[PDB]
Amino acid sequence: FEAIFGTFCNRLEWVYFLTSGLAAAAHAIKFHDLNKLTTGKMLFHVQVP
Amino acid sequence: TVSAPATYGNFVLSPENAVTAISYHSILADFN
Amino acid sequence: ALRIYYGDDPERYNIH
Amino acid sequence: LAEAATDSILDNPTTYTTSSGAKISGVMVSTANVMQIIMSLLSSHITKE
Repeated sequence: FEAIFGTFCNRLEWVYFLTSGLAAAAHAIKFHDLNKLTTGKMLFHVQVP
Repeated sequence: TVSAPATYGNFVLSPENAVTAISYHSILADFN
Repeated sequence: ALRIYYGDDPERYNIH
Repeated sequence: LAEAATDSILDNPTTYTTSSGAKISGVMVSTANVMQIIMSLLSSHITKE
């Protein structure tokens, strides 16, 4: 005979955004898509010392 | 006898700047 | 309307 | 490099704080080999918290 031994899958490691170090470089927010933020660029009045 | 308005109209504010202001509060730190 | 259009925190940002 | 970065408008001070009250002020990221060289060279400054 030939002996087909045990079979093996590969457990790929999942990786999340919020569990990563890049998440400290952002402010990630799930937000429902609107037209109002896209039809207009924002304006910011930043005060300079 | 024609039916003119009683006084002037008073302006309304649209309910779309509400979802503009909430979407701009979402960029900031917290609503509460 | 005060918390809604103008914002949560009056410091370090305002909605103008 | 860490000093030359400037600040931002909407910075949240209650996010990405570590234990013992210290504050994370950014994140640097490289390849695996450069990270291993930095770890093996600067082991007197790298903790695990």
